[PDB]
Formats: sequence, C-alpha cells, structure tokens
Amino acid sequence: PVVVEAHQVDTFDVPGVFYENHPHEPHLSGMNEYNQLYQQSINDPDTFWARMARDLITFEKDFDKTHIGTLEGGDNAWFVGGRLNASFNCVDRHAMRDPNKVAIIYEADEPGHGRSITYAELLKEVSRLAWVMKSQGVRKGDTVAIYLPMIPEAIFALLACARIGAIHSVVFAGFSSDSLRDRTLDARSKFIITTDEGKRGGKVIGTKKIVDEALKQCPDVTNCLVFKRTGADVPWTKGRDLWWHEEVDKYPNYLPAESMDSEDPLFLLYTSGSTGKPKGVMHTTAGYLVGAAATGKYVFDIHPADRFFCGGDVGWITGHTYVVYAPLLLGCTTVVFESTPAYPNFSRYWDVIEKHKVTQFYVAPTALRLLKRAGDHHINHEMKDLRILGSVGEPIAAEVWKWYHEVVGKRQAHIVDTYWQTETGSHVITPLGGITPTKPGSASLPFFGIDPVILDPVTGAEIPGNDVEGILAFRKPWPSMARTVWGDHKRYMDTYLNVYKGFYFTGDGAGRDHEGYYWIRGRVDDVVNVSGHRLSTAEIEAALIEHHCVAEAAVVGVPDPLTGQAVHAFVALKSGNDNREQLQKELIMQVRKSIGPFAAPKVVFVIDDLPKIMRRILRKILIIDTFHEWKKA
Ligand SMILES: CC(C)(COP(=O)(O)OP(=O)(O)OC[C@H]1O[C@@H](n2cnc3c(N)ncnc32)[C@H](O)[C@@H]1OP(=O)(O)O)[C@@H](O)C(=O)NCCC(=O)NCCS
Ligand SMILES: CCOP(=O)(O)OC[C@H]1O[C@@H](n2cnc3c(N)ncnc32)[C@H](O)[C@@H]1O
Repeated sequence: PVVVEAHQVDTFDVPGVFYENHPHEPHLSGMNEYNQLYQQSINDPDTFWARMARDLITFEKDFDKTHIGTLEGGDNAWFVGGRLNASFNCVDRHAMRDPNKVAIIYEADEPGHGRSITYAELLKEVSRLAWVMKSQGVRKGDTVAIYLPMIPEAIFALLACARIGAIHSVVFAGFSSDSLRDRTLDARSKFIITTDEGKRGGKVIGTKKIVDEALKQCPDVTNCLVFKRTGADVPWTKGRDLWWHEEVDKYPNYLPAESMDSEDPLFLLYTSGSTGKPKGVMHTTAGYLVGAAATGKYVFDIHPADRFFCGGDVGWITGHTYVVYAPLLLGCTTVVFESTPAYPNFSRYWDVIEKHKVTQFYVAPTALRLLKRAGDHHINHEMKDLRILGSVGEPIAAEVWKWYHEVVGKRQAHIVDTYWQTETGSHVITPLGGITPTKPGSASLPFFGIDPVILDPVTGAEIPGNDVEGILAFRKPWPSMARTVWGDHKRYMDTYLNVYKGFYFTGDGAGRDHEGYYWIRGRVDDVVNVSGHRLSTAEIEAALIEHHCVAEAAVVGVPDPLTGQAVHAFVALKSGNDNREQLQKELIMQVRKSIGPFAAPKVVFVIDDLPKIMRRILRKILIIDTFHEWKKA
C-alpha cells in the first residue's frame, strides 16, 4: 500500500439523521450529481463556471468570457468584462430583500454581552464608515490597513473598503508593531483602522499602543481611525487619530457602491513562505467571490436561514472567506466570536453554538485537541441544529476525528475536512457537506474546477493512477486563485507557477489512495503549521539574528501533541555570554518582538556551531555527536 495512511481505512457514510433533520433540501441530489458537475467543471469550465457565477453573484454588468490566460502564463483572469461590487453582494442585495434578517451575531469576549446586527443595520454601518474613508481621502485602488480583533466592526471595515474599491489589508491582531509596520509599508497604505484595545480571553491587547509604535515608521499614513472597544485612556495623536464613533455620526447611513471590474483587487493578505519576507497575496473580486459562495454553498451546505460559525480570526484567510465573504454572499447569518474556546471555561464553543442555534461550525484541530485534553464533561449541550462540523489547517486525525464525530456531533453531523491555502482563496480538496462519504484523516475529493495531480518531487513528472504519492499540484486555473504577490509578480511566478511549469505548486505533499481520495502529507518547504498558524522558519531565524549576541540561527518544526508542530530554534553565538539562562529569555522575547507572541519558539538551543545548513539533521534528532548530547540534556 503506497499510501500507507489509507490502509484498511473504511469510508463513512453521511449520517441518516442528517437528511431527516435537515431544515431544507440539499443542494445536490447525491454523489452522482457531484460527479456529473465535477466532470463538467474540468471538461468545460467555461460553461460550468459561467452558470455558477450567474447563479451566485449579482453583476452590474454581465461578463463576456468565463476565463482567459493559462497557469504557465501567470495571466489568469475570470469573468472578464464583468462589473460588480463585493459589498453589494454581501449586504445590499440581502438588505433589499429582507432588511431585518440577522446578518451578524457578535459574541463578545464576556458572555452575555453581544448583539445581533441585521442586514439593514450592516448596510448603514458599512456605508457611513465608507463615508469616513472617502472624506479622509481614500480612493478606489488605495490600500487600507486593518488591525482589528474579532468584533463586528472588522466586518464593517472589510466591507466598507470593498464598497469604495479600496483594497483592505488585514493584519492579525497578534502581530507585533514590527510586523504591522512591514505590512503597512509594503502595502503603501495611507489609512489604518484599529481599536483602542482588544479583549481576548479576559486579557487586554494594547492595540493603539502597538499601532502608535508601527506608525512612527509609516510616514505615509495620514489618518488612524480608532474604534472605542474598551474605553481605556490611550495615547492620542491630534491631527492624525480620529474616533470611529465621532466620525460616522457625521455622515449619511447610505453610500453608493463603487463599480468594480471583475479583476480589480479586492484584498491583500500577507502570508509567510519558504523564503523571504511575507508576501502580500492578492485576490481580485469576481473569481474570489464566486469561489467563496460556491464552497459556502456546496461544501458547507449553507442555506439563507443558517447560522454559520467559523472559529477563525479575520486576520487569516479562513476568517476572510468563511467568517465574512461566503456566509454574507449567501445571505445567511455569520457569528463573530471575540473570545477563545477556553474563556470563561472550556464549554465556550458549545455555549455559543447552543445559545445562537448554530447550524455549521468550522474549527481547527488544535482547538479540538486542546478541548479533548480538557475532558468530555465540558460538553453537555443539545446543539440541535448543528449538522456540519468543519475542520481546517491539518488533517483531523483518527483520535480527534472520532471525538469530534461522537462527543461533539452525537453522530448526527457530517465532518468535512477542508484542505486549502491562502493562495487558493477557498476550499479546493474537501468533502461536500451531506453528500461525500468521508475517511478519517483524508480531505476526500477535489472541489469543482480543481484538477489535482501527484508529481514526482525530483523529476516533476506526473504520476498517473491511484495509490500514488508525491507533490500536490493543480493542472488548471480556478476562479478564486490568488492573482499576484503585491509588488512582485515575478516572485508569484517563481513561487507557484515556474516550479512545475503548466501546474500550480501547492508546497504540500500528498497521497491519492486506491479510491482516489487525497491524503495531505504537509508542507515540503520550510513552512511549519503551529496551532493552525502558518509560520516561516526563515522569518524566525531572521528575527533571532536581530539579537546582538546571535551569529547564526536555525529553526525547525517538530511534531507536537497539542499544536501539531512546534518550532524549536538553534542559535550559535557571536562572542560568548556568561548568562545563557538569561540569554534564552532575551531570544524568546526577540521573536515575540520581531514577529509576535504567537510565533515564539518553544525552546532556543545554544550550540557552538551548526551543521548550507542541514535542517533535516535537526528535525530528526528532535559536532553531530555533540548536538545529540546537547539535545539529550
Ligand atoms: C487554538 C487557539 C484558540 C489557542 O488560542 P490561545 O489560548 O491564545 O493559544 P496560542 O498558542 O494560539 O497563543 C499564544 C500566544 O498568541 C497569542 N494570540 C493568539 N491569538 C491571538 C489573537 N487573536 N490576538 C492576539 N494575540 C493572540 C496569545 O495571547 C498568546 O500570547 P502570550 O504568549 O503572551 O500568552 C488559537 O491558537 C487558534 O485559533 N488556532 C487555530 C488557527 C486556525 O487554524 N483557525 C481556523 C479555524 S476555522
Ligand atoms: C486554510 C489556511 O491556509 P494557510 O494559512 O495559507 O495554510 C495552508 C497550508 O495549511 C495546510 N492545510 C490547510 N488545510 C489542511 C488540511 N485540511 N489538511 C492538511 N493540511 C492542511 C497545508 O500545508 C496548506 O498548504
């Protein structure tokens, strides 16, 4: 058995109770209609995607052609000639039909302190925030830096940017001032939106102070709009800082939506890679939205009356596509969850799902492991409407898949392990909720329009048939594919499209078993996934070298029972300090300062010299004889 994971792995059918309890009708009649539609999406994408786009997205001007360009040309364009606006499709068209339908359920950090926001209320808040940016000089095509925690104002900000055709560039609120600065400079943003403070798990995040530090080196930022989240006294810079609540009160509660081209940029999302600084992955407008709506509908079985709850942060692509764009495009309710799965206690996810009658839940296996370690007594909730259990970031493995399926889902929900990445925009290999039979540990089958191949890692040759393993690549473009790396299309080409010419390179290894099901093996480059966070080891090495006592640095990923992988750092010193215990703390702090707390290495080892650097020798072990003794200590 070449794909060793799939050996004697039975395939599980969709639970019968899923159909009998379903509030509506499934979007597909069964696996046969999936197969028909899938073959059409590969053999005639021009027809398949034109119909899908006209089903799901309201265009101001119809498009002339479904797709032009090729993978090797790096010139792909989708729905060319079309015009539309993302905020119109997420807000206006739903407010017009059903103004009092709840668009957003805000669950605050403290339980009992949220609110519900209707589509009409959302149109007001998006409109008047867009008025603020317009009045302060933001124009179509400008980037806007967003440094916000998980509050509904974050949705207001993304959609207000989209409404005027500004390009939002969301920076995860766990990033340091250095990381925020680098992203604001590269994007050349002149406007930033933040909070006075964030509250997460009962802890205060000093967002305004972090922004102040970053802006000292962003001289082109001329306004900082501050949302009063906590009311605490924060430093204030007159002439630059503005209060969200003071400014929006000045402006009307409606604003026209800017007419955007299908291929106008919608957002940038800075993303860590195998080498170099983070890349501003750029998504344009029509194709991204089509993919978001298509996966939201067919993967997550989203219907307009649903209450969809993605547990991912707006700072990441999961938050972009499935907290914001997909559910709002489809017109359902989305949950914005400010807290952690552990605050006030380990029942929190289920408290929220029960109070709001959540129908689909989307989670990371790290959170599941963390909760399973806490004990099954924290779960004692009916959650009658919960029929889809989504998982992302790493394979949800046997022990966790069983615990997610039995203890959380009561054998009534369909577990959908969705494989994708920032660069694909939306799900690309995934079961379809309520339709696709699954296997624990497997992402199952390609989504519509996704033509995956397994490549020999060295020769680059395609390996045909089933029970094969190698490099995961896609053979054809798809609507929501990232279109460039901001300011560096050559890097985009070299990273994704010139490695295996004619294919799109995922950076992941994979196996395709006897049934054609995919088994994601993980990154083949120097990217590690820690608590669902995509980290570059080269970035962490660069951060450690910023320390005055560090000469060389080597960072590797090692398996971790809770976080999947954990980053361990090896450092060689420049001259020799007599404070090695204290030096380790300053090294840890250096990474927390250069990147952010969440990227900190678990341990920083000090060696005389390092093994180009043979990182493979370090990853297996966790002067070759000396490091084995140094580790064994
Ligand atoms: C599982 C999870 C909830 C754990 O949260 P946690 O209790 O903060 O633990 P973490 O290991 O992530 O955090 C480590 C550090 O990052 C920081 N951090 C994490 N998330 C943060 C955020 N949203 N804002 C600010 N800081 C954050 C913590 O405060 C902590 O800092 P500290 O060293 O000063 O204590 C979080 O890691 C997570 O969401 N992982 C999943 C990512 C993902 O794949 N989401 C998609 C799901 S659909
Ligand atoms: C959506 C977050 O996208 P990113 O933060 O850009 O990380 C994307 C990288 O995470 C990994 N990955 C994501 N989903 C899965 C999964 N279901 N099974 C296995 N691995 C997965 C993979 O290595 C990919 O290349």
